[PDB]
Amino acid sequence: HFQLQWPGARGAFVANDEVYFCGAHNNVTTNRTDFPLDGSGFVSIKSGHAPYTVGAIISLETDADAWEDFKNSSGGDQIAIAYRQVDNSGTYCVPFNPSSLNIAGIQDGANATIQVVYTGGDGNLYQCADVTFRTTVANLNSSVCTNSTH
Ligand SMILES: *[C@@H]1O[C@H](CO)[C@@H](O)[C@H](O)[C@H]1NC(C)=O
Ligand SMILES: *[C@@H]1O[C@H](CO)[C@@H](O)[C@H](O)[C@H]1NC(C)=O
Ligand SMILES: *[C@@H]1O[C@H](CO)[C@@H](O)[C@H](O)[C@H]1NC(C)=O
Ligand SMILES: *[C@@H]1O[C@H](CO)[C@@H](O)[C@H](O)[C@H]1NC(C)=O
Ligand SMILES: [Cu+2]
Repeated sequence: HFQLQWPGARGAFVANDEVYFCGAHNNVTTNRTDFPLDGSGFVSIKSGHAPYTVGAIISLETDADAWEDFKNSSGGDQIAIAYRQVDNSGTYCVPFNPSSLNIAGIQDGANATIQVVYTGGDGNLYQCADVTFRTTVANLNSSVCTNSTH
């Protein structure tokens, strides 16, 4: 199982609810995190076990409350973060530059939902972060952006 460190999840982490869409927080929230476009962006999670595979899909819908909001115009998932296998438990953090994606809608002031997709042997698990993309974000704390190793 995993928890978003940053940007923060829509709602409280409930382990048994991670099998549901957006961790059973299906409705979009208004308390969005500001997320920088200038390349200082990241996504940090915490996993209780390894190995696991993890990636992320994205919606540019303000009201992201269904799977279909995370599909592109050809009907596949809008992959914001490529799937990869992670071999260490604890913290795992990937740089994320929304600018790099091949999607109209990604600009300063734009709303999005990042849904992390995880499989570590105990289900297909999900958590969602509601963000607003900004040109820059000052005082963006990066301490949580480490990779634990053994
Ligand atoms: C947004 O507010 C909800 C409801 O109180 C809370 O559960 C969640 O942690 C908040 N999200 C962030 C990113 O602060
Ligand atoms: C972005 O989301 C906020 C809620 O936090 C909302 O007030 C605003 O209208 C949204 N932007 C658009 C263009 O829908
Ligand atoms: C939609 O996303 C899928 C990956 O899930 C990809 O095969 C397809 O090229 C994408 N469509 C685009 C980029 O318009
Ligand atoms: C964590 O590992 C991934 C590759 O698995 C890498 O992209 C990322 O930069 C690493 N994070 C840090 C903070 O080193
Ligand atoms: Cu688990």
